[PDB]
Amino acid sequence: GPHMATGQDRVVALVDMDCFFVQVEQRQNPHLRNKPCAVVQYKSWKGGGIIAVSYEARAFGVTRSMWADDAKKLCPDLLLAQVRESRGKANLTKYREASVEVMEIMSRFAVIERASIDEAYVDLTSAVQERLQKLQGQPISADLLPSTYIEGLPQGQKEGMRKQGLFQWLDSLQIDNLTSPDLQLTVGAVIVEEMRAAIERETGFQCSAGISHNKVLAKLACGLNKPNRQTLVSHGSVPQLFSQMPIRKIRSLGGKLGASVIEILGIEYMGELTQFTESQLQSHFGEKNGSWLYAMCRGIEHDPVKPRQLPKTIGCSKNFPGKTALATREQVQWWLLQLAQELEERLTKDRNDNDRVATQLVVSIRVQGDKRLSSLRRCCALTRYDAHKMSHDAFTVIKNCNTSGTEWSPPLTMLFLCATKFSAS
DNA sequence: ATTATGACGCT
Ligand SMILES: [Mn+2]
Ligand SMILES: [Mn+2]
Repeated sequence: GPHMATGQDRVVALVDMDCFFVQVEQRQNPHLRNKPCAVVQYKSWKGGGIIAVSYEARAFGVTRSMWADDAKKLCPDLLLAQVRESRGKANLTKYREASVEVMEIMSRFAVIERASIDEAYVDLTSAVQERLQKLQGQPISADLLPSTYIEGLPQGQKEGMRKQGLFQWLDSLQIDNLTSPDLQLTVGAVIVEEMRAAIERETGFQCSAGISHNKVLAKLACGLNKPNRQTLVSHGSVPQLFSQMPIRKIRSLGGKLGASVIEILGIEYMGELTQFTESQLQSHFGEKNGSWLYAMCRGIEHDPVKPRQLPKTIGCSKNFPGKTALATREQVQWWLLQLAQELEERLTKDRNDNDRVATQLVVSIRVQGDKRLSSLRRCCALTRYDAHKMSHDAFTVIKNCNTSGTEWSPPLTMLFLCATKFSAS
C-alpha cells in the first residue's frame, strides 16, 4: 500500500512532427499543402520508395515503404516530392536542418532528448513545478488545452467528445494540492500546448504529443490522437488502456521479444502481464527485461530523459540491391569515395556548429546473398576530415572480403560509413 | 528491390 512506488514522480512528453518530411516539402512548395502527397527516394525502380505520407494520402491507404507506382494505384491524384540526390545517393540534409529548427524551439521550454530526426522527449518536471507556483492556486481553464485529449474520458462529433472528456477531467481536478500527479500532468499539457504553438508559429510545422509520467507512456499517448493533437495518459488510465493494448504497440516490444512474451506466456495484451510475478518474468526474459516488464505493465518506467539534442553518430549509407550490387574494385572504391565525401561535408559542418570532432570511423558492408544486414563491421581511426583518406581507410579495412583472383566477389549490396566517438573540440 | 539512418544491448 503506502510503500509501493507508483512511478508518478516525473512529467514526460513525447513530441512527434506529423508526417515530417512531407510537411518540410509542403512548407517549401505551397502547391502541395492540404493534398494527398508523399515523399519518395529515387524514381527509376517502380517510381521510387515512399518514406513519408500526408494524412490525406494515408486515408487512401498509402503507407511508408511502398512503391510510388503502387501508391498511385491507390491514390491517382497523389503528389510526390523527391528526396535530394547528391553524389548518386539520397541526401537528407534539408530534413536534418528542419529538425534542428524544431529542436531548438523545444529546447527553450525544457531539456530535450532527440529520439529521432522528427521526435524528442521532454522532461517537464521542473517546468511544471515552476508553473504551479506561478499559478498560486488558480484552476486550469479548458481554454488552456484547446487540442488536448484525456485518454479514457469521457466515461459514464469528434471535437464534442474531446471537450466532454476534458471537462470531466478538469471538473475532477484538485487544484489546491501542488503535489497531485494528475494536476502535474495537466500543467505539463498546458506547457506542451504552448510548445506546439511556438513550433507551429516559428516553423509552420504541426506535431502531435503525448504527456504522461514516463517515456514509454508518453510515446504511446502521442499516437492515440493524430494529427495535430496531444493526449494526456494519466497513471489511473493505465489499467483500462492496457487491458486491450496489444503487446506489440509498446516501445521495444514490437519485435522478437514481444512475440516471445506473447508465445511463452500465452497472452495478447499489455495488462495480462500483471498476473506474473517479477521472478517469473525474469526467468523467461532475463533479469533486466523481466524487471522492466513487471513495472511497465503497471505503467511504471524509469528510463530518464537524457539531455542530448544532437545525434551521437553521423552516418552515410547506401544499398546496392539486385543487379546493381558492386562487383569490381573500381566500383567499391568510387562509392566509398561518394559516401566519404558526404560524410566529410556533414562532419565539417558538425564540427563548426557543435564544437566536437569524431574520432572513430565504422565501416559496415553487406555481401550479396548474405542473410545478415551487416555482413561485416570494422572500425579504424578517424583523425582528419578528409574524404579521400576516409574512403582509402574504409577500403584498407574491408578489402580482405574480396575473394576474386580487380573483381569483387561476393558483390556488395550495402556500403555504410559512420563517424562515432565524439570529443569536444 | 522499402531505404537511410541511429540508439542501444549482449558478449
Ligand atoms: Mn512523425
Ligand atoms: Mn517520429
